Amino acid sequence: TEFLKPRLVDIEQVSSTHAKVTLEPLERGFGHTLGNALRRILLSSMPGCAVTEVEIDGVLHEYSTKEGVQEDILEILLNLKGLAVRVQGKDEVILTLNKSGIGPVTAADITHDGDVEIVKPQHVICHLTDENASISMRIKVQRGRGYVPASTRIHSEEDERPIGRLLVDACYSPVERIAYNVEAARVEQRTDLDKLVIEMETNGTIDPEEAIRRAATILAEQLEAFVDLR
Amino acid sequence: SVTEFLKPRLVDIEQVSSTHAKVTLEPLERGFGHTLGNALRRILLSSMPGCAVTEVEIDGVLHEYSTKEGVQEDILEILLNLKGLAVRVQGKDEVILTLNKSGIGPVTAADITHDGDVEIVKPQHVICHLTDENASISMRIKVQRGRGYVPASTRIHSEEDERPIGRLLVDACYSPVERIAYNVEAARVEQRTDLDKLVIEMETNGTIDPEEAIRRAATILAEQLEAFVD
Amino acid sequence: TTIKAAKKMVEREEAVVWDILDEVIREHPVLLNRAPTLHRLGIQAFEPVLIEGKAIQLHPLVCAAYNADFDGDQMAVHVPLTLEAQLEARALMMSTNNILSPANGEPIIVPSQDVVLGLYYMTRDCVNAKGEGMVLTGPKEAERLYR
Amino acid sequence: ARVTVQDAVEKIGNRFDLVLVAARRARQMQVGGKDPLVPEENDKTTVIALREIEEGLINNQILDVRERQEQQEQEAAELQAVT
Amino acid sequence: KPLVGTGMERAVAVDSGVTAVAKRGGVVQYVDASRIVIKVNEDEMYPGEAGIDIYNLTKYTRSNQNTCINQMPCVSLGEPVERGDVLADGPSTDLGELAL
Amino acid sequence: EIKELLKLGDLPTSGQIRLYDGRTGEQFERPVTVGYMYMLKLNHLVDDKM
RNA sequence: UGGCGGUAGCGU
Ligand SMILES: [Mg+2]
Repeated sequence: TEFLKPRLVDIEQVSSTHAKVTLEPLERGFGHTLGNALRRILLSSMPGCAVTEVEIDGVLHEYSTKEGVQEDILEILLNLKGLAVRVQGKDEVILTLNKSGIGPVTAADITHDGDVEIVKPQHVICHLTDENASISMRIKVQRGRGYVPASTRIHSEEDERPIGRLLVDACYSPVERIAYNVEAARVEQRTDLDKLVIEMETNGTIDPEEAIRRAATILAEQLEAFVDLR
Repeated sequence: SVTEFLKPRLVDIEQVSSTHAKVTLEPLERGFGHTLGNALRRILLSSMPGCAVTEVEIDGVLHEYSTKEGVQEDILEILLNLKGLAVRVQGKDEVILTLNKSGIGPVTAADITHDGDVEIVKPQHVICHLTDENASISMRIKVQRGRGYVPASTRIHSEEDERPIGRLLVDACYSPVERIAYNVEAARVEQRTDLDKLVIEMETNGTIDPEEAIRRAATILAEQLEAFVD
Repeated sequence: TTIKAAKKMVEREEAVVWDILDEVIREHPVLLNRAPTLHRLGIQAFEPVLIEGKAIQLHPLVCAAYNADFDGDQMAVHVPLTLEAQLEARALMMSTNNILSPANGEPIIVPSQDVVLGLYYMTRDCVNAKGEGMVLTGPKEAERLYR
Repeated sequence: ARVTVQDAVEKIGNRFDLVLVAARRARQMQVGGKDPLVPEENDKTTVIALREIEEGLINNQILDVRERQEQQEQEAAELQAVT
Repeated sequence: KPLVGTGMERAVAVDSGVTAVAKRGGVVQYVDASRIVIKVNEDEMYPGEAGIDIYNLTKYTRSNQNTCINQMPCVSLGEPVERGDVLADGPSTDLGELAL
Repeated sequence: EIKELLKLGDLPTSGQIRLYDGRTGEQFERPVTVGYMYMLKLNHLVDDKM
């Protein structure tokens, strides 16, 4: 019956995170199926980068407090978990952050090698209440997929663990909200063709077109096994 | 390993009957089984091309709530039996067949006038029964190539047939699939026992091989997703 | 080679020990019971299956047999070893054999709660629901139309 | 591959001697080194014994008759060997 | 914070000793995750007194049920405070409100 | 008062919305009740009970 | 790699 082939028409980048993509033309049945499949794949298997291991200058353990900062080390780890970062080229990145004086220490103060890009410099990391107090930390950024609990990372005991190397759970998923709403489309004179509109809310570490292409490639690779069968 | 994804390597096929099949596939990534099964079920059920009966005209019959002498089956039963008939057509989309029979006994699918393009999968399929030797039966069946399921209420007036005498509309079951179900069980790989195993039980009308239908659906989805590969 | 090596392998948690465990549990029933065992059906055996998590997954229908709501109740599990005990597990400890109550003869397993509710929603009939007046040839076409 | 033994107790009866005969048969497979007559589709002794009970090949009577036959034949072989 | 409450969570938190209720009003001089320094106002120093109140928080102390007992400051540097106001919340408390 | 507050927030006044299943992508036949509820964590952990 | 009583609390 010569099924038509959907195409990515346009991308609406309203903000740095919120995005809208449009796929058309689409037949009646394929719209909801593609929307649901793309939503699930994007929500689950989208790769990303996250901070896992940190090292403070003078903190023996993450159940402690440091003079000069009004937030506990656990709060520092929780704030570090929400950091958004893109690597563009390697799997392991080490960042050093050093700050002195009273004020809100944010992600912009983190030194960048140049290859690594910070998406949200306005993200506050901590607060230095005393001028003499200084904060120096080293954070590790790794590329991964899905959620990796700290206990699973602990299972790697080949190198033991130096005292002071705090472990933070990794949330590699760069997307937080996915929705779709297929609607009528006006192509040629056929009234059956439909356009699928996908609204995504990410952390700004991935492009919408790249994410859609990766999800489609993953789905095609999965269906390659179906095609051959026995 | 971000691009790497698990693939089913233990494809298992069980042939309960010539039209009933059970396919077990594992291992699959967490959450992939559900979306794959849903997409395959929707595509198989609603978006498969196939040839099916659309309408039929019977001499001496003007409405659904009518009756004819010599046949113990009601006109509604005749329409349902015609719905149950499966025809494979290759020459062209729309074909007119003529069935004329008189006597006593079951009038089955073997009594239809046979053309080269048309094919009857089940000759033993009994269309009706003639209880009177003097009574005769004569239908002109219309078979068309379409997609999915088209209820008669959809084309009750959108067809704009303008009410030819005796043209009773019947439901068109274009999709060869008769019933498809998919379940997801737990599966273990090494220490990970959270993997998904997909079990698909599906039946066809006998026109095509069940695994052939599955391959056709997979190819349809892959060709739909051609514009976003790589 | 020796029991000490097997102990070390078990505490090291290889994959071969998991495969051996999977082979062992294949048809070895285990007895589950509640702390306030009042009537005869208080203790029953099951064919266990390996699952993740840290809690014992229990069959929903047999819960009414145990009189144990999933609000924090704790099950106790025992493992038979000898062949006679295993055959007792497969013959009399089994829940499948326990279908009629020993007090009045009524069935002990009975669908309840969401299950029956679902069936209710599957049997109530409207008047102007979509598809009224249609004529189908079998339940397969009904499932096709519904899905 | 066995969830209900109703067709087995109906074959044997009384639901008690079935356990004893199945235990004897399972011990014969496990420590006695006997050959399971019915096919073994990756199962251990107890369910092979139960399925053999189901098929009717083994019950109490055939079991002790075979045991007596084995005892007498091995006794005859031993007395032939010593003589 | 509980979205739906009955209004006495403030009273329960204040009456309970998990919070660090200031004894004399003033202006915060040195805030930290461990100590709080309060510079009391002109009306409220006793004669011959520094007028500096030092509140020492309890960080990660064992409870009678093997549960964490942590205190986190809620005020900011330079924020004026009055007697009876909360300065550092304890366990299950957010801005001087019970949060179970 | 609850209905007026819901009207102020532009949410439906009935308190029930139309949820879409994420497992299959279908639509639930009847509206369901959703909303923000306060939930606690009892001191009855599972790791110290097994 | 040592458990015997008592006290208080928790779930049916
Ligand atoms: Mg209870």
